[PDB]
Parts: sequence; C-alpha cells; structure tokens
Amino acid sequence: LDPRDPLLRLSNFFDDGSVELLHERDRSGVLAAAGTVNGVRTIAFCTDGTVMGGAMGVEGCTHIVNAYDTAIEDQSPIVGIWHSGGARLAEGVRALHAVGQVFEAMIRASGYIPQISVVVGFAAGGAAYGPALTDVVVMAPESRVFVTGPASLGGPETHHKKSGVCHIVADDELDAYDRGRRLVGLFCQQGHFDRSKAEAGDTDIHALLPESSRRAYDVRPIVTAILDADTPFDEFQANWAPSMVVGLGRLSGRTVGVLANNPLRLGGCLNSESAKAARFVRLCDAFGIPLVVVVDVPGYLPGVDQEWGGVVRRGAKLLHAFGECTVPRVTLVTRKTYGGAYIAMNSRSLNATKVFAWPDAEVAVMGAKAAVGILHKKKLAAAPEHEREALHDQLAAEHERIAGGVDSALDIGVVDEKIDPAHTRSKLTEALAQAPARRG
Amino acid sequence: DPRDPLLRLSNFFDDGSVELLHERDRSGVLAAAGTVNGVRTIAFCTDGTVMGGAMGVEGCTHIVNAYDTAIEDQSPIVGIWHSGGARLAEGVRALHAVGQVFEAMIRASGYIPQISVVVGFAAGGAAYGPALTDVVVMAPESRVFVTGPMASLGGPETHHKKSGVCHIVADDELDAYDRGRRLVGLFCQQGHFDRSKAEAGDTDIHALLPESSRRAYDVRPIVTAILDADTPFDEFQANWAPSMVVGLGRLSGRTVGVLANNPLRLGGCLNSESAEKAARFVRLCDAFGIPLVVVVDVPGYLPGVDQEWGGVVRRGAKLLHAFGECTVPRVTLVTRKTYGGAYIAMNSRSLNATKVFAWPDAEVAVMGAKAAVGILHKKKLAAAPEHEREALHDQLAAEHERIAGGVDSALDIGVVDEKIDPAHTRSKLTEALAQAPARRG
Ligand SMILES: C[C@@H](Oc1ccc(Oc2ncc(C(F)(F)F)cc2Cl)cc1)C(=O)O
Ligand SMILES: C[C@@H](Oc1ccc(Oc2ncc(C(F)(F)F)cc2Cl)cc1)C(=O)O
Ligand SMILES: C[C@@H](Oc1ccc(Oc2ncc(C(F)(F)F)cc2Cl)cc1)C(=O)O
Ligand SMILES: C[C@@H](Oc1ccc(Oc2ncc(C(F)(F)F)cc2Cl)cc1)C(=O)O
Repeated sequence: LDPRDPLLRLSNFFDDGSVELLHERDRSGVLAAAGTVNGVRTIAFCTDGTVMGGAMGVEGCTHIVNAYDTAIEDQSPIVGIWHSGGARLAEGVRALHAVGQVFEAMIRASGYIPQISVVVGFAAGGAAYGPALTDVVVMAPESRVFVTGPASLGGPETHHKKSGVCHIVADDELDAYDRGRRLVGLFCQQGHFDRSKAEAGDTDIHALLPESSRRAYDVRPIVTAILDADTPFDEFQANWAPSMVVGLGRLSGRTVGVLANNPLRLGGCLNSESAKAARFVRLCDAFGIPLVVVVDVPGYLPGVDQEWGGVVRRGAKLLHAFGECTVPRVTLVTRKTYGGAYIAMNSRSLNATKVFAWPDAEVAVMGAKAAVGILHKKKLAAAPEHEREALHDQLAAEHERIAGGVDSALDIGVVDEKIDPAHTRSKLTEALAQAPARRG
Repeated sequence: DPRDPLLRLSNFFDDGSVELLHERDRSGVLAAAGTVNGVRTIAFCTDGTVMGGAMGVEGCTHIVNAYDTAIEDQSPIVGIWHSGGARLAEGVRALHAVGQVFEAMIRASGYIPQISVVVGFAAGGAAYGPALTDVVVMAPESRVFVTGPMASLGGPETHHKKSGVCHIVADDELDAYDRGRRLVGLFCQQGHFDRSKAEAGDTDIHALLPESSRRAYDVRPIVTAILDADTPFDEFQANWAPSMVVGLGRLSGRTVGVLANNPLRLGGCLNSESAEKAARFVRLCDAFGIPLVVVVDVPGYLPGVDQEWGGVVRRGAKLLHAFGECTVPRVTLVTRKTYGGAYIAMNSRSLNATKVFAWPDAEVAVMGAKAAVGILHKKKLAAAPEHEREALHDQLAAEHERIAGGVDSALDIGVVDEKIDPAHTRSKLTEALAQAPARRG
C-alpha cells in the first residue's frame, strides 16, 4: 500500500533530492539507495511492505548485503527501515541462507560504520532479528514485533521499551525518521569542544541533589544540566535497566555519551541488566565518542530469586569495556561510590582519563556500618547485646564523618581533582578536550 | 599449614620447577614461575595463613607484576585463590590495587590463557578476580561469599556449578591442581591432527541416536564417541545452561573445542543462557587458535522466565557475532534437525562455517514441515471441514517434506557441503579441520 512504499519512506528519511537508487526497482521486497542526512553521505534500505508483507527473499537480501558492502567501502553510516513478516517461507533454505548473509554483513560492519535501524511496521523472524544486530534501534509506535518458540506480539510502548532491544521509541513514523536522522548527525558530525560555550552553560548542578545523602533522587536532570541546554538528550533504553542511564548528547556542540547511575531505581545499584552500560561503552569506544561518567553507586544487586550469575558476568563485561576503552572517559563522583562497583564505574585503576569529585563525595571500600562492624569486631563482640547496635551506629557515624572523603582520595590519587560543582560542565569539557582522541 | 602458598604452588607446578618471582613476605601473595609438564607457566597463590589471605597493596602488586611477566613471556598464568577480599584497614589504597589486578587480567585477556583454581574461601575481589579469567576450577571445599550493600555463601556443589561462573568442579584440592595442569596442556600443547589415529577410533555414532526423531537423548555419548576414547572431555559448566554442551578435548591428539546442542534438556533448544554459554566458549577457542567441532540438533530457541525474550535475543546476537567473526576452523555436523534462526546461529555457512556435514537423515529447514504447511496452505486447511483438516494437513506435510528439509536439497543450495556415513564421522571431522587454514573464515 502507498504509505508503505519503500521509495516514499526512503524519500522521507533522506534530504530532499538526495536519493540515488543503488539498483533497479523491482519486486524483491527491498529498495536500497544512497542519499544525504543533513549533508552526510548515507546508505539506506527499506523493506517493501507492499510486496508479500515485506517478506525477505534471496534477491531482496542480496540488495541489503550489496548496500552494506557499499557502505563499508565508502565508510558511510547505514540505515535500515523495517516492515517485514520475516523470510519468504516458500523460498525455503535459500531464503534462510540469504537472511544469514544479511546478518553476516551486519557483523562485518559492526563497530566500523554506524548501523541504525528504524522499525516502522510489522517485524518478525529475521526482520525482527536484523535490528537486534545494529547499533541503535528506533521504533515507531505503530511497529509490531512478533517472535515465537518452536510467544510474543507487542508494540514498543507495550513491550520492547522495557526489554533493552529497542533504544528509542518515537512519537510517529515521521518522528522516527527525524530521530534516525539526528542519530547519524551524532555519529557523523561529532563537532568539537568549546570552552566558552561550556562555561556559559555552567549551573550549580549540585543543587539538583536532595538534602540527605541517604536518600534517592532522579539523576536525569543532572545529565540534562551537564549537556547543552537546548539540544536533546537521546537516552537509550530508558525503561530497561533504569538504575543506569545512558545516551548521546552534545557538550558544547561535541557529541558525547553519558552514563549515570540513577538512585531513583534500586538506589542506583548496579545489577545484571544495568551492567546496558557495557554495550553503550563499546558503542562510543567504537566510534570515537568521549564519555562522561556520573557516579553515585552504593554497590551491586542479584536478580529475581537472589541469583548472582547475571551480575557477576555482566559486571565482568563492564570491567572489560572500561578497561579496554581508548576514547576519553571522565568520571564525576557526585555522592557515594563503594567497592567493586566503584572499580567498575570508570575508576582510575581501569585507566579513567580523569576523575573529578564534588566536595561532599565519598569513595570507600564499603559502607561505614559494614566497615566498622569489621574493624571494631572486638568491642562489638564484647558488648552486651542490648547496647551492641547503639555502639555500632555510633562507630558508623564517626567513621563516615572522618573517613572516606575526597581529600584522602586526592592524596592516594584515585581522584584527580575536587571541583566546585558550579563548574561541573566546564571542568568536564576541559578534561575531555585535553585528552588524546585515543589511548588510555 | 595446608594453606601455605609455597606448598600449594609446589603441588601445582612440576616438582623442582618452582622459582619465586620475589622474596616471600606477609603481603598475602606468593608468585612464582615453573613448568607444567614442561611448559613454562606463571602462577600466584594468595596466602590464607596471613589475614585469611586478604588482599592488600603489596600482594596485589605481586599479582600485577606476575601478570606483566607472563604477558611479556607469553606464558599462561594460573591464580590459586584463598582470600576474604581486600584488606579493609588499607582502605582506598587496597581498593585501587584490587582494580589494578583486574586491569592486568583485562590486558591479558585473549592473549595468554588465564586459569583460576579456587581452593578456599573467596570473597570480594578474590571471588571476582577468577570471574575475569578464562577457566575457573573449583575445589569442593572452596566457598564463595558474595553480598549486596540478601547475600550468598556456598560451595561449588550447592551454588556455583549451576551459575556459569565455575567451569569445572573437582573432586578435591589436589585433583583441582591436576585439572588446572591439564588445562594448561590443552591450551599450550595443542598437538596436531592424525588421520590414522582418527580412523581407528571411528564407530557408528548414529547408533547413539534414538530410533525415533521425536524422542530426546543425551548428546554427551556422541561427543565422547567423537573425541579420543581414552582422553578426558573437559566439559565446561555442565550444570549451567544444560541444553548446550561445551568443552575441550582432543581429536586424534589435537586440542579441539566442542559445542553440541543437548536434546536431553529443553529439546536441545537455544535460549538465553545456552546462547551465552556458547558465545563465550567460541570466543575463548577463537582467541587461542583452538579449532571447533559443532554438533547441531536444534529445533529453535526459547524465551526466559515468564516468557521473557530480551535475554535470548541479546545473547543470541553475541552467539551470531562470535561465529561470524571466528577465524579458527569450525566444522558443523548436523545430526538430526536444524531449523530457522537457530540454524543460522549454530555455525551456519552464512556465518562462514569452514565445512558443514550432515548425517543422511538430517534435516535443514526454516521450520518443520507441519508448521511450514500450516502457513503455506492456510486457506485450504481453514476451508477444509474439521473432520478432514488433520488428514489434509499431514498429506500436505508429507508432500512438502519431499522438496524441503532433506540434505539433498541442502547440498544443492550449498548450505551443507557433504552428506557423510556416520561410521566415519570422527575421521571426516578431523580431515575437514586438518585441511582448513589455521586462520580465516
Ligand atoms: C529465516 C528466519 O529467520 C530468523 C528467524 C528468527 C530469528 O530470531 C532468532 N534467531 C536465533 C536466535 C538464537 F540464536 F538465540 F537461537 C534467537 C532469535 Cl530471536 C532470526 C532469524 C525467518 O525469518 O523465518
Ligand atoms: C547459587 C548462587 O550462585 C552464585 C553465587 C555466587 C556467584 O558469584 C561467584 N561465583 C563463583 C566465583 C568463582 F568461582 F570465580 F569463585 C566467583 C563469584 Cl563472584 C555466582 C553465582 C546464587 O546465585 O545465589
Ligand atoms: C576491594 C573490593 O573488591 C571487590 C569487591 C567485590 C567485587 O565484586 C563485584 N564488583 C563489581 C560488580 C559489578 F560490576 F557488577 F557491579 C559485581 C561484583 Cl560481584 C569486586 C571487587 C573488596 O575485596 O572488598
Ligand atoms: C517484553 C518482551 O520483550 C521483548 C519482546 C520482543 C523481543 O524481540 C525483539 N524486540 C524488539 C526488536 C527490535 F526492536 F529490534 F525491533 C527485535 C526483537 Cl527480535 C525482545 C524482547 C518480552 O520479553 O516478552
């Protein structure tokens, strides 16, 4: 049907007048074309919902693989638009194989050219799976995903927003293209840092914290404050693993990625799904996008039935991701950062470019009460049971008053600089701009 | 004291081979060089006799230095673990130093083999460090404590063998070192393929299949049939994600990795944890030049809980990436059936499989005949009277099977390279892996 026409959809994604088909238009079920997105040379393809419901066949898959080869050869970002019931069943194994070849193209392009998927209609089988292999998936609210064993039929607002496969949910198809468009800008027009612009955007970000250090808040406004005032923050997977906020924005015009623990959920603790962070770190590392890491993390948690496997493994990926990272990655410790979670959240030991702290920030092996329970075991043990807890609290209060602390952390060298939170934005920019583009 | 580090290092290394990398102290770590059946190995042991083996700045420094040495020499490195975690009194300095150990392990990852042998209590950084290594062997008296800011305190038999972090559970401490030693030999004495040795060990492996294709069976005897008959198959994570069997062994003397769907569980289907188990294992073998045998009998994939799909979708992608990027030889053997996306993931030609073999009655298809027909012939089936619908469905299915699924069709298309006599499975696999380049695909 006319609204599902591939050339139409492609023409809606591309800059007006920039479309050049990569092959003769047929009934293969895909149409690939070159064009520009705000002037950036971009390859794109669109499944043809007007033909067998966009079902993927041999000839169609060959157009996609060809488009990928073209994008890789030119080092151009590649955007797929999806509306497809999966493989053409009647073609059998030939289509099966052809689909796998699409996957292999996507794997070859991985970390080399940006791959953006825009899901605008129905998607099942290999057409649901394809997007899963790309870097950022944008879903139109009308889009539907279906997957079954040897079963789920949902839209993004009903399922996929909360499952970490969908990165961004749009307002409508047109808006989905707009976001897709803005995504290639973020990857392919990364811009440059500007001290002046950074300084002029400075606010007392610290005022966004609640009065009690012991209580939760939403970190998102802090992210907002750091990033350029009237440029959107493109948060990924906002409703999946919400103890961890990640996404792309601009910092004095320069594309940067942000990771921030969100105390709003699970007290900001890391867990299996949030350790989301690993994949995002690899994304920015792949494409030369520097990182701002906002740390407020009291530890890590197990899953459903207190199972530890997920967080131990996903955590390992996080450690690797940061440890291997070579783009600049600056850490800001806002309130608390303890133990293994501290090590994992862009610590110095993992080659963090620079670590900043707010004056009241705390860096420690563990919580005061736990530490004190261990350090003063003799006095605690020897106490009468009815005073033991009061003693413990007294010990803990004094320990948090005189231990932890930025001054001690500066002395060791795990924190590089304590900063006035009113210059948070400008200090971050400086540290990132002064950093080498690679190594660290 | 059995927990003496030099004692433990001596029980691990070849007798007489031990040379310390530093003067003994009370830092809580002893690192040494030595040999394991001849191969130069670097090892370290936390010292349980000193502060429960708690890790401090100087001990960590000994481990980091041991890592630097092993990396420099391209020697495998083995940690023996018995530690309560960081020395709390040293505070942030010790925390920092623990991270530095992790950083060293990350630098070593994929470059030299890292083997952890957990022999005692492990907590904090001491439980976590092994999680960064390639293969974790756990002594049955080892105990891991992990906690949030409830908590978990268990041994290998009750907790960790079933959680995928522990690869191998040993019979005792000494047996743990022996498994460790054998793992060194598997990584560092990979040997070479032998065509004659392979042939002499051929059996009718098909006989290990049930007469009926609808019925479950254990794939482990099939793996055992393929590998050298008097050589251990060092299965990893046997109790975690048991629909997938992976591990290391020898094929005519040559170290190989095996991945095999196991229809004993979940019908042999892929799912979140079995995809993750395969993906890590493929990466591990790819990293160290170890060729792969992929025994495929997979009907599809399964959601999680609660029918959560997120996990299998994401871990599946990892599995696809792992095979797609793999450059060591990887040969597939389709034994019974392989369908759809699962078929793609399990080392398909589209992901640059080195060679795909199939047994004569194998089937490679987008789905089962009955299901394909339910879709292709939707109208006739619906238009059919209910009393006659099933018979019509089976008739169409039987006809459809004739032109879709079988090996002959697959051979023509090119997704299967060769149909083989199951009595020559072992030797045929050996030949394909032997004549493959050490690197490309
Ligand atoms: C040919 C077939 O293609 C598919 C179908 C499903 C599909 O999704 C998955 N494939 C494999 C796994 C894995 F690897 F976990 F087993 C998971 C999924 Cl969702 C990928 C390709 C189709 O479109 O019918
Ligand atoms: C049953 C238990 O499973 C666990 C327990 C601890 C756990 O964390 C570790 N397990 C093993 C090691 C090893 F083997 F490396 F020492 C380390 C950790 Cl952190 C993972 C899963 C659970 O989830 O409660
Ligand atoms: C210094 C500290 O070292 C640790 C403690 C726990 C620890 O475990 C974890 N660390 C981080 C995560 C993550 F990343 F998932 F949040 C998970 C664990 Cl289990 C690692 C190192 C200690 O031994 O107390
Ligand atoms: C809530 C739902 O989550 C899903 C549902 C489908 C699902 O599979 C996909 N979802 C989204 C896409 C996208 F965004 F790429 F189009 C693809 C797949 Cl395979 C993954 C998780 C669930 O777990 O049941």
